[PDB]
Amino acid sequence: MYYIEELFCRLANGVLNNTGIVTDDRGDIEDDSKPFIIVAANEALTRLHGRFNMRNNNVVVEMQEGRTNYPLLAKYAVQSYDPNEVKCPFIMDLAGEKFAEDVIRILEVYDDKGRRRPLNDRNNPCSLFTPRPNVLQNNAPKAWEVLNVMYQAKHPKLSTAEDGYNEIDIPDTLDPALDAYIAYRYYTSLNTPESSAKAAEYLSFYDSICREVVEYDLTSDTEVDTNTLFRKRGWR
Amino acid sequence: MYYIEELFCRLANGVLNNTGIVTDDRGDIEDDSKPFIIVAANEALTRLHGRFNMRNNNVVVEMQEGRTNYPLLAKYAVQSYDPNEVKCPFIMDLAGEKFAEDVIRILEVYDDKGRRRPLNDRNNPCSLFTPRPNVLQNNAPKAWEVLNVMYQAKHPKLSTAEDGYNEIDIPDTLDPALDAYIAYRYYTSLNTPESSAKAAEYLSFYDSICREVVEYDLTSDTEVDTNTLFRKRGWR
Amino acid sequence: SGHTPFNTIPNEGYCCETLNDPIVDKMIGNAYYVVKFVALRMPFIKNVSDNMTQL
Amino acid sequence: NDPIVDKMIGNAYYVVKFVALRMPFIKNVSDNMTQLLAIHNKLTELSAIYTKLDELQLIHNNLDKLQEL
Amino acid sequence: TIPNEGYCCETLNDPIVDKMIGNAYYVVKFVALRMPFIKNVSDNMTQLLAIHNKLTELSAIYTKLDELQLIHNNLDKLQELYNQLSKLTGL
Amino acid sequence: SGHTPFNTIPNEGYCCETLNDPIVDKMIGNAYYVVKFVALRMPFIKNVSDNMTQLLAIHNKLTELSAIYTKLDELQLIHNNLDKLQEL
Amino acid sequence: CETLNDPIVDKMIGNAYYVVKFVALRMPFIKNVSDNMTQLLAIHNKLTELSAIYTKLDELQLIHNNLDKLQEL
Amino acid sequence: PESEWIFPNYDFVQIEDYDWIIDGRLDLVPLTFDAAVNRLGYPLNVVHYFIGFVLLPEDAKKIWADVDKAWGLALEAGIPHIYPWSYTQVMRDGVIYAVPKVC
Amino acid sequence: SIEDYLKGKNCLASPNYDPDDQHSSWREDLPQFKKDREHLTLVNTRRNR
Repeated sequence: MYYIEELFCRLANGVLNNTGIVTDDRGDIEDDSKPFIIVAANEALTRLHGRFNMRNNNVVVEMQEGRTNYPLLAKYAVQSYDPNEVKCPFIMDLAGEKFAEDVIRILEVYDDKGRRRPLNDRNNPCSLFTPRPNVLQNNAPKAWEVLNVMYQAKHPKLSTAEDGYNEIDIPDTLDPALDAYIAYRYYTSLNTPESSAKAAEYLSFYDSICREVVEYDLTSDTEVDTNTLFRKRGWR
Repeated sequence: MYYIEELFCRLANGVLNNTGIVTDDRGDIEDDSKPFIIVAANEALTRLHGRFNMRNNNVVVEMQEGRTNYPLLAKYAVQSYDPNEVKCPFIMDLAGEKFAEDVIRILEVYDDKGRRRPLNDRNNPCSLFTPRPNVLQNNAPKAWEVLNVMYQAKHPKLSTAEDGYNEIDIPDTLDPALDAYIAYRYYTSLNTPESSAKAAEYLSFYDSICREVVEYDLTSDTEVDTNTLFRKRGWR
Repeated sequence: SGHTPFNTIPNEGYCCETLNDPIVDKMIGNAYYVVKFVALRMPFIKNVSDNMTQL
Repeated sequence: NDPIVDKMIGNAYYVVKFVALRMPFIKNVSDNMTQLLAIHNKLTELSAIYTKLDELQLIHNNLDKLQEL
Repeated sequence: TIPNEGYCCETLNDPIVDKMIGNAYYVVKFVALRMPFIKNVSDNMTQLLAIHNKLTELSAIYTKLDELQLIHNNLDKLQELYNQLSKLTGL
Repeated sequence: SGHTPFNTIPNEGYCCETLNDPIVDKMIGNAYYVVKFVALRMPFIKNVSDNMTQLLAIHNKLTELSAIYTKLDELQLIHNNLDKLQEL
Repeated sequence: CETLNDPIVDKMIGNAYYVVKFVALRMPFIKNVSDNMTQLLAIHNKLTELSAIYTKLDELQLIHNNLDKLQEL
Repeated sequence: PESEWIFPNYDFVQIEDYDWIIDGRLDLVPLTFDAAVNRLGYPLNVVHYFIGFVLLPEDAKKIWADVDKAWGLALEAGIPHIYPWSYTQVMRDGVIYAVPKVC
Repeated sequence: SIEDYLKGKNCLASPNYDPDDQHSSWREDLPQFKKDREHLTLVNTRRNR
């Protein structure tokens, strides 16, 4: 769990060593070229977190009387809402963290009483729908009703603006993939044939590393559970 | 087991001999280019330890009353915590072994009473989950409960700062793979057509050596055990 | 690879348990020690409150 | 596991519920930090007056009534 | 009925728990936590051995401290230029 | 592979043994020798501790005992002769 | 199968664990000794003087107050 | 002398804290506003604040970032008037004020 | 903004309502009035003007 400065130093030493971005002493990236690296790093992190299912997060949503669509944004969080615009927030961040907007896909939704709620099931009247990938609907809000949403998450945004997220949390085996993606972006943006060939090399390296990680299952992505349909179907 | 100065002198007298990194006597690498070699060496060690499964290590985790998530980070280690930030640590260390976080994959988790705990089993109420590769979950902590985590580990970080680890622990059959990976990184970083052609050769040499080591099974990676399902299924 | 805190009574095996701790972690996090601090010494607080008018 | 030590619903939840059912006492105490701090400031004087409670009063009206009478 | 038993509450000065002797980890951490006492005993073992050897003499001397308390006070008068006592016997 | 230290009581095939050494190695490693050094000579420690009252008191009168010791040769002073003379 | 061999030297639970338990069950003695090291150090320092006094313990008492009175008498 | 320098004597104040900004501690910076308002008893209506000090121009960037943080805290407190310290340093280091980029 | 949550009425029923801006739960819109401070930055002097 290293900060953004360690990433800048590791880039200044590793790939992009020979380029003109790096300072004279080869210690750090120059100031005017930092937003480019930040954008590339955010894109790479989103790619990896979409591919691998490394992060599983949770959020709590409370149900208001007249609202049916509950978009999952930071506007309606307790730790981030603006009292003037939003009168009452419905996303609770009481304990810790700030709920950065990182909803990729919704997996499970559980009621406050411990019962599961079906998702996107047309033929079940008591189901929940998602008109948009992060918006959630319940067509019959009730009093004292709360839903827990279990979703796949992506890495929070890096900004380096004295209020954004400095730290990077990624498995140690996936650092070269991120560095290769950043180098690919830069060498592609150079707009020369030799740099284009180098960019092709780096992208192929990224793909090969990801495929190797999938081969050896280093992120424990595969999941297997105990059989439960043997008893439901009536077998003896 | 050999120092890191032996690695530097092996590189100065092996590959990278004809390059301009080495000193005039060709006995060691100049002070300017050591961080680059350190970064490449750490990357190579992570790659090899991900592929081959040579190290198996252990951690003891104590359970608190109000915690369900137990991240495996050095912040909560006894030898390395900050007393004001963290009231009570839960990862047990020793003054000599300070638990540098090197968790790649978690294999087995055993209770303090000697009974195994299922891991990542959805249909088992008394199971442990890992939301992230370096985080554990127990949903029912209890008094006087301690867990042992058996996990695959990577090599400790080389730092050369009088507090980091100088030594390298690697089987003697895998040294040319490490040297080939370092040479590949260095020759790609030059950004010339001939250096890329040399780097392709070095990477292919790395791959061929790794495949040969897998072929002859020199690390005793394959494991076989006696059959116990014969008695459990009721056979005679 | 995650357990939803609101998934209490997951006892398909009916072990017994309810698993109400995850909700406590989710809402009262890093501040449980204050709650236990107060809970241990409730008799003194009750005695002080009972004599409030006189005080 | 241990019946007395471990609570079946959950240790943390049991403590939280125990605190929740006894909230009025904590609220009544907390509303009056200033008054209790003021009382704590003058505890030595109150103790000294307590040590002299049986004497030092003597029905102080009787003291000047005796001069009058 | 709030429970207070845990590994966090225990300190190096606490006594042993009779219930948890069977638990191997509890005993091992019990010994591991209190290593300063064992190191203090081990560093000074020659002194303890000498004191153990001279134990009987100390045992004897303990019954007679009260008499020596008065004798120590009397010593200053008892000096009395001890050479004069031979003459006093002569006279 | 490796054996988990907390995997005590693995004796499924046969009943004997519990394998408790790995926990000792994990928690008290490199300091077991001091423990054994103290354990071997435990009777002396027990005997010394049993007399931590008397041995305690003497620590209190040490300076007085040294002052008395400074005159041990003179403390006898052949009392019999001058006692007989004083009896007259 | 069974590797215990001689029962006199080899313990079922474990040699190291047996020693650790042996020390653990008898910690109060070690604690009592350790709390007072500064006091038993002085006795070790003055052992020679104590041994010298022990030799003259049998004599040198003589109901010494009687000798003081005899000098006064 | 604390007694002489109290609000009725002097109409307004001007406050300087260069050591905190130069060292970059920035956690004890809020103390100066509290001291001005309460300890010296001066109204928030008339308070003047001087920020920053950049000697040896090779150290411009760190000190000017600290100046940005100090100005942020001062704006949060509500001081009416704020001054960069000097004309010479400002023109030498080329300080300009611009909205940060959004990326 | 947890402190604002604690010391607030937080009651949905309110008498304030702007007819010119009436929307359902579907509509999401960022405000036109961006809030942003001005910070100190040294001039580049590499970008010649």
